[PDB]
Amino acid sequence: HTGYVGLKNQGATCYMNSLLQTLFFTNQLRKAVYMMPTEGDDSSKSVPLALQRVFYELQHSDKPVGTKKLTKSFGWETLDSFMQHDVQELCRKLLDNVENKMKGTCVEGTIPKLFRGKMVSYIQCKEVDYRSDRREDYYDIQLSIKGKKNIFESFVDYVAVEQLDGDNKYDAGEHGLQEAEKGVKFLTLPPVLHLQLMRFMYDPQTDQNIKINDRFEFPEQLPLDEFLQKTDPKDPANYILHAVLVHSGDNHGGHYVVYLNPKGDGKWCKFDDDVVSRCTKEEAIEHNYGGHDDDLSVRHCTNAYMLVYIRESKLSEVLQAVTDHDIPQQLVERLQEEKR
Amino acid sequence: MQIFVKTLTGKTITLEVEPSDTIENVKAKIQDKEGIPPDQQRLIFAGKQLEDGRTLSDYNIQKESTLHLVLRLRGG
Repeated sequence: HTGYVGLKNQGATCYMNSLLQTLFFTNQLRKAVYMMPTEGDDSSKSVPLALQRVFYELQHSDKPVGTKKLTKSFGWETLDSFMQHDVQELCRKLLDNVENKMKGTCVEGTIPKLFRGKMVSYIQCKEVDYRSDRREDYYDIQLSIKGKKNIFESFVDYVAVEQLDGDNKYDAGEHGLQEAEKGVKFLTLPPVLHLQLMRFMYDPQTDQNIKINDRFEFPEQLPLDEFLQKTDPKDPANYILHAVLVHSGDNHGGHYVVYLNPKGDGKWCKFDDDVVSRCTKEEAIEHNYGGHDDDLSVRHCTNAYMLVYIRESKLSEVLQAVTDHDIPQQLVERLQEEKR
Repeated sequence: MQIFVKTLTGKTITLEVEPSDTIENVKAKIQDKEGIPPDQQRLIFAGKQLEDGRTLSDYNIQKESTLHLVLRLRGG
């Protein structure tokens, strides 16, 4: 009786339902999705309309919500598609599509406003006075966890330099090939931070794709100011944990659930397809750290693979109220006629 | 122009390419340099898997861009 409805288990879509709940509870995104001008869209083919439909139903249905029209619209109607692409690839596919649909509309730019950060990728030559700084956008951060205790250590790893030498010297223009270091620096962190935790890796000694079930700690409140090039005293890069996407299994399948505190108040719920239940903070956070390798139960293979954080100064905008008045009447009427 | 590729072990390699190179040509160049069979290679840029028959120019991949080699089975 949480007031949050679930999604049907309609096949082998792995992380999909977890991602859909996470995006639905990104309220500012949900509101913008409702404003997309989809009146000309073919239902079979339109990802924008299909997301409007799923969100509308998550907002209004008292029964579990189906996704078959959604998977049809983006063309992943087989397990193989979800096995070959990861959760952030699906996220990027969905977000790129709705971003394009919002161009020229009243909600243009919602996706980059919410999710896009700025970094500099730099190459510094070690023995000539030459540095190339290139600005890059990012929409998520892939964190390495093997050998890392916690998010801090993973961020340190992320910004560690790579050596360009040997057969990988840097092309420094008039200087020719040069020994160099390559790294990234964070200029901004976005309001909504998607951190993907690399829970599978290639083991170089065995040529195998292995599961990492190790303990990897993440906090409910995450300070990141020290990873920025310049901080703002009025807007520290303090992040609040919003969602924990969890996988149980040592292979690329099994059971997927998401833990959310939709309001950002630390009151957590577990979203397990059609069953949404209140849970403790430990069930959402510490129980998903990993590190139960001696344990012969499913606990050994249950851990987080993606985290969503929201910047504290942006919480009220990101999680702004969404009302029925935010859904255009024409859209409601279209979706209601389809349910028949 | 020179681009970078991060391999599955985290090593960054350089590659000499042209904007007109198809992605499968890039995979051939990765095989030439690193020995990785193209059939094992999956490349990501800007958060999406690159299509073998499209070009670096099609993806706006410019000098000093970094591509990522990723596992064939990475989802669920």
